Amino acid sequence: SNVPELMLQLLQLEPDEDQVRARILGCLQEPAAFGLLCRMADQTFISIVDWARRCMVFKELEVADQMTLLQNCWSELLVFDHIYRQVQHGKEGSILLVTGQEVELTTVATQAGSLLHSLVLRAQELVLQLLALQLDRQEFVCLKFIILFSLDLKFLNNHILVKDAQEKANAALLDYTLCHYPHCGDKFQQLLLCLVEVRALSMQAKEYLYHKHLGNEMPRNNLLIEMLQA
Amino acid sequence: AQALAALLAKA
Repeated sequence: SNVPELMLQLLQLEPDEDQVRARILGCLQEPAAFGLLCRMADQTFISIVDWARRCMVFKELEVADQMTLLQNCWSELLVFDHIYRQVQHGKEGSILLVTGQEVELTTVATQAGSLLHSLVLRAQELVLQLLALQLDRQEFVCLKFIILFSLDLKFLNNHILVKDAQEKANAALLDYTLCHYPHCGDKFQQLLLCLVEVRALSMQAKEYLYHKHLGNEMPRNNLLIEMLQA
Repeated sequence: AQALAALLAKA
């Protein structure tokens, strides 16, 4: 059936998962597990950026605006990435990591601390929710874009260019949504809700890292910590 | 930023 342009293009702008696992997995080789995961996160964050750099209207923007956009949505993109991977993982007993690993919820239930434990379960509630709505790649992809440009226009230099990117994305989703998912429920508005949820997790996730930081647990050259401070 | 300014489009 008829798919919006923005969704088609954006779908070509997506990298190979195996390539990601390849890229992320190889970059690792150079407590113990903790440090690895921090590095794995940082790496998925960089990969999340090359996605941005190679992005459409985002690249045509000034560097001053690119910085600020990412500085505002880096956390949501990450969490959302972790989230969608579970939409494809399907399971409810364990979480799937960008590497390829599997971690049972029983394992984090006993090992993780109050906060992470908490956050991880909250993230999974959002995974069931998005599964019910039947989230697909076309929307998934469209949604990431939307998260990238979800900022107040009073914070950018290139005013108009962004306002066009935002309205473009929302109308694209509404189209694809009312069109292909003609079942009952307003998926366009419903999905938008899942996104404000993501934004809530993002903040909690930032509070965790910050906790780790204060406690001097995070790696030294950690990228995430570099974003947390701004 | 560093990892963003220097790392974004510098390479």
